[PDB]
Amino acid sequence: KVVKFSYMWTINNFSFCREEMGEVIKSSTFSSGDKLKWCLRVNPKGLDEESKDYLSLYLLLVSCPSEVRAKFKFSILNAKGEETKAMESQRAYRFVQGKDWGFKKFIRRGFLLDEANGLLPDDKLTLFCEVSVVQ
Amino acid sequence: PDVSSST
Repeated sequence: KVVKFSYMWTINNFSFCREEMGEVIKSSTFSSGDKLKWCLRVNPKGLDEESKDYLSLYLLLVSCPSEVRAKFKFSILNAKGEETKAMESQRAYRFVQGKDWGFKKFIRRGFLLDEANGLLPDDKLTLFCEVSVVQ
Repeated sequence: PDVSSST
């Protein structure tokens, strides 16, 4: 079977983030409604030297009573609430409690942070995550 | 897209 669910994460005052390379912000936890708890994690200035040009974005399995397999998709919502710049795992990945999977090079900082592209209305970054858990 | 882990 499959259980599909989503979480929308609004990061307020995004331009004010002081996170340096490798520093992370995690979201509140979410679930399908569920013994599992997930959260999102973003590195606004990338995870590492290779990704310092990018936001790195991950799905974390926070609490899980030995393993689960899950496909995931992350996107950015524009001002109209439409999904843009989506990236989706080509397959399901194996999560254990405390394990994350994601995209180290999710979106170019030079793109997201340029006001002309309009993806930070009211200085808010809105990310949307869809997860499909294999049961 | 390249999927990886930070944990």
